[PDB]
Amino acid sequence: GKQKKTRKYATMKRMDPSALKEREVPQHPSCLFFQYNTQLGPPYHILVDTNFINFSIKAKLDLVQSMMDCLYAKCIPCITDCVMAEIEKLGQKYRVALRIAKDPRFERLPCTHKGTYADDCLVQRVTQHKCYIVATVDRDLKRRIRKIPGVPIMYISNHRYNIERMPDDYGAPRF
Amino acid sequence: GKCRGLRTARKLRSHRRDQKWHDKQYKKAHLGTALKANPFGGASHAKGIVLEKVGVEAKQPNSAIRKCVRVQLIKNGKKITAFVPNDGCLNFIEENDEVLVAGFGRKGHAVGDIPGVRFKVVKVANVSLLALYKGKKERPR
Amino acid sequence: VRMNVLADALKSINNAEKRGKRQVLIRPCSKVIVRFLTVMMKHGYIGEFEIIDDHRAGKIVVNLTGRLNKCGVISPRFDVQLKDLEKWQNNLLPSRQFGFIVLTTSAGIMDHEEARRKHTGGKILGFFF
Amino acid sequence: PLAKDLLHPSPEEEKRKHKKKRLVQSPNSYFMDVKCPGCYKITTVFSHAQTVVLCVGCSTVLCQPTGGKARLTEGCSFRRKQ
Amino acid sequence: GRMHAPGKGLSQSALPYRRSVPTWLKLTSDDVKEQIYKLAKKGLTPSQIGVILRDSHGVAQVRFVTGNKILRILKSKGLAPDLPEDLYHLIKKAVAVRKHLERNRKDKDAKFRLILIESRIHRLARYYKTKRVLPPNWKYESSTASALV
RNA sequence: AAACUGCAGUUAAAAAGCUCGUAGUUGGAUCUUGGGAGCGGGCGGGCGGUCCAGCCACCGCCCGUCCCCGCCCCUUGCCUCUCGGCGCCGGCCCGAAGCGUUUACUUUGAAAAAAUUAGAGUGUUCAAAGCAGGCCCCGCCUGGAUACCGCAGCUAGGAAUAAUGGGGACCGCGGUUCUAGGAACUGAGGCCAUGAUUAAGAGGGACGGCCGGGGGCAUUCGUAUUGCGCCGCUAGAGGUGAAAUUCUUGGACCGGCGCAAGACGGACCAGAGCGAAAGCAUUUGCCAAGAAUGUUUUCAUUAAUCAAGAACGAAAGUCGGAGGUUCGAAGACGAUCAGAUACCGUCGUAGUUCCGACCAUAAACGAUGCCGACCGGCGAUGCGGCGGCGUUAUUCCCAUGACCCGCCGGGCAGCUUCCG
Ligand SMILES: [Mg+2]
Ligand SMILES: [Mg+2]
Ligand SMILES: [Mg+2]
Ligand SMILES: [Mg+2]
Ligand SMILES: [Mg+2]
Ligand SMILES: [Mg+2]
Ligand SMILES: [Mg+2]
Ligand SMILES: [Mg+2]
Ligand SMILES: [Mg+2]
Ligand SMILES: [Mg+2]
Ligand SMILES: [Mg+2]
Ligand SMILES: [Mg+2]
Ligand SMILES: [Mg+2]
Ligand SMILES: [Mg+2]
Ligand SMILES: [Mg+2]
Ligand SMILES: [Mg+2]
Ligand SMILES: [Mg+2]
Ligand SMILES: [Zn+2]
Ligand SMILES: [Zn+2]
Repeated sequence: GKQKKTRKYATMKRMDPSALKEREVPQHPSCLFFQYNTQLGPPYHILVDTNFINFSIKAKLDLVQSMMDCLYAKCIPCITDCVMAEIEKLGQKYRVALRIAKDPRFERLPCTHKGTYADDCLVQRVTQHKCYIVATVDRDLKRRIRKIPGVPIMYISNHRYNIERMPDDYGAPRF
Repeated sequence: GKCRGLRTARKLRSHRRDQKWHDKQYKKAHLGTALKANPFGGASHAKGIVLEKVGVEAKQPNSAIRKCVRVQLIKNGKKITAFVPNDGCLNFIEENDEVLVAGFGRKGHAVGDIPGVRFKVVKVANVSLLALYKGKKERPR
Repeated sequence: VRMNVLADALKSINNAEKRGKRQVLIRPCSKVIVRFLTVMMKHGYIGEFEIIDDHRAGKIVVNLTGRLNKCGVISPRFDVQLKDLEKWQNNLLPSRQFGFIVLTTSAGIMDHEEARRKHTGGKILGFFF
Repeated sequence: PLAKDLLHPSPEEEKRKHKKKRLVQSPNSYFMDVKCPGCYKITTVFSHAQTVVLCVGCSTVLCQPTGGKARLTEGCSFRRKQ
Repeated sequence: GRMHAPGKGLSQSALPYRRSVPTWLKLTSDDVKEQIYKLAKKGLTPSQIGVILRDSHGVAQVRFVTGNKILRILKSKGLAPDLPEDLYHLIKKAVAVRKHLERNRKDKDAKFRLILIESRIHRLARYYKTKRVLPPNWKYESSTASALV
């Protein structure tokens, strides 16, 4: 369809000594013990990407239940305004994903950005706070997150959820 | 499409049998066609006679050429080329000696290793080469 | 030839749903079809409908609300025990907050949640969400 | 497309559609009273007759079957019934 | 569509919604029955009898007037056909084609049509045996078919 | 099994020439959810009576009950089995004491070795293990456990779903009483018939008028080509890039007239029509078949897809007969320029034609299984039907048409498109 054609078109276009010395050097976060995140706690806040929701529907996986199976802990999925906007732009064909996203257990958090691009918004939140887990199946987004220290990545492998850089994985699939 | 009837178990069972035989891994495993495919004839190691040392006879001081030897397998009489692990283990090995040979190079070939050689020498006179090199054992005659 | 009148009724409602129709005509009618449509209407998925009485198997005109995502039939009608009910929910229903599985049990035709309350199993008819 | 009410078709819409495709089926044929010429006896004749209809009084040919409708002889008069 | 022919058509009869006898019909149930008995003795099939009553006597449906079907009325009086009407006509057609085919060996088309007719005979005969209209030994034979009808 | 469901089949590996058709698989809608008649009691509304105005007094009518609650009654039948008959000629009739659906499914209950596994208790100094209750100068602390256990066979609760089941608007005979020919009782025979509803925008059959290069047999016409006979005239004709083999003064070629043989069916001829496909074109006659349309005719599920099996299958080719104009693989002759410019000419074997037997293959194409349902507009086109302001012909027979406009079906094809 031309929805497919417009999508591939969009993705193609996507790619003196007296003066005081001043410089912005952000401080290393105190939460991290080298590469280990100590303040990441058993209540996990997980930032869900838009394509993560759709592939969970294809794999017949409930969102909250499958995350609990992976971690054996209480998990709080989080939805940004950027991600919610992209689901709405998909249309009536993706109405099932839209209903799932508006779930009272989910955490609805605001964002005041310029633009709707949700990969940029999710990277910015990761840089600021270091308390989230990122759940996505997008490959280039996962490459960007891997450059940021102390942030685990949740993804779908076979018909189960999997986690990437988390020491307290416990009930996670083996290879 | 395939039949999706309630009383179709026999039809479904025949389809799955045919699909199994099209798997080349399934046919090879059940017919035993490739049990003796490897150069060792199904074994993990082999015994051979040291013929002569190609690397030493040539005068190139490469140290990658120098540790190549020719041996003849006792089981089937084939002639192969193997690596000696280190220069100076050649001194422990003489011609017409009996050695144990294992495979080498499934993972790959390192920098400074000659491609196309897929064997290495592990023991001589049933003594490991590292033990002889470290001075923990002596070669019986 | 036509072998499942319930399958044809659900497909035509599904296709009229996609195309933005306000009314759909389904024929032939059946009491299984009427009972299935009643279950969907109690949960707010279709709305009121009319049964036209010709002297040969009937017709139904259904009003549409635009709230239906997917309605379908399960063929053949598998026997479902109470222990198997949870497995069928996960395979057919995307969410645990909406959508229903329609069963024909010895106590009648009901949704799968009502069947669990009455402690009865039966045969699966279809689903809608 | 045009918006039509499936539950309430207009009279012009139903008389135009095929007889099997209406909401409730109805034939397009009818019965008529024909008055014979020469003797004025009345005979009931089907509109789409497939046989030659003779007047009972005098055995005069009243109609001859065709593909769609029976053609009536010259000089007879007819009325629709019911 | 057709069981053998590729074409699919929609030409058929459409019965009215109303099942009541019209007021202008002056014949009684008993009067219609004696007409059926008279025409059957003349050698007319039940399909042809219903056609005659519709065209001339204004009887749109015998079933609505008398409460019984034409074949059921004839069976009760004792005028039952030896063979079912649809089966009887199919056997008659096969005899005519076979008689034509014995004088024309080169008519490949007639040979092909004969196979199709015999297939419908086998399907129809199998159904009638299950309903016990025919004995469970009745068989259709080319030489026997001429004596059958 | 490391990284209830395999992924695909126009152009990328692939759906096989066509139809019929067996086993297997799958099958439209509805019913089997009884009928009656009178008396009561509650409930509401009004009237009256008796007592001497009545919560502190008893009686009696009437109307109604969204509609409750009692009380009684019909539910037909059948002869497969069994038990019977004081009944008639082995057969038949009768009462029954006989029979008057079954199963799948689902939810229970019994009966079903331990060990292992899950799980409860317990400081082996911890742990891997092991074990299978303790207290008192009856009684307390607790419960040293418990759960699972495919299918099939037993058991009993259940409304759905799906299998299964589901008389003559006739004839001759007798017997008993009561009456002046009548009536009322009653008794056995013979034929035919024995069935849930409807009538599917499921299927079959019949009927009506049409329609088509659909098929088979016979018949017939048309030029052309070839051969032959005769007549006129006189040197060439043929063929090629150029020529040459070949034919010609005993007349070639060309012109005229006539005769014979074998093939072929131009123009009209359309992206029109017909057939399962391969395929199908002169007139007329005959034989059988068919699509669609029309139908207030008939049957009543008779259906779909299909390994096995069967019929057909361009061209070429094989076997046996009959013919042989044209064309023509092969072969023999004559030549062989241009040139990446590249296969000619004369004669012409088998064949090409017909009648029988084989052979079963094609880019045998939409490089694209079948059946059913659903899912946009706009005009033309072929056939059938319906309605119509007007033009145009007319009906001994033969025939009732030609054009224009609106509508309805099934076809052959197009122009445009939303979502997918
Ligand atoms: Mg994105
Ligand atoms: Mg028809
Ligand atoms: Mg059914
Ligand atoms: Mg039970
Ligand atoms: Mg019908
Ligand atoms: Mg014709
Ligand atoms: Mg024709
Ligand atoms: Mg001459
Ligand atoms: Mg001449
Ligand atoms: Mg011609
Ligand atoms: Mg041929
Ligand atoms: Mg030939
Ligand atoms: Mg020959
Ligand atoms: Mg072709
Ligand atoms: Mg093909
Ligand atoms: Mg046509
Ligand atoms: Mg027309
Ligand atoms: Zn944002
Ligand atoms: Zn008359």
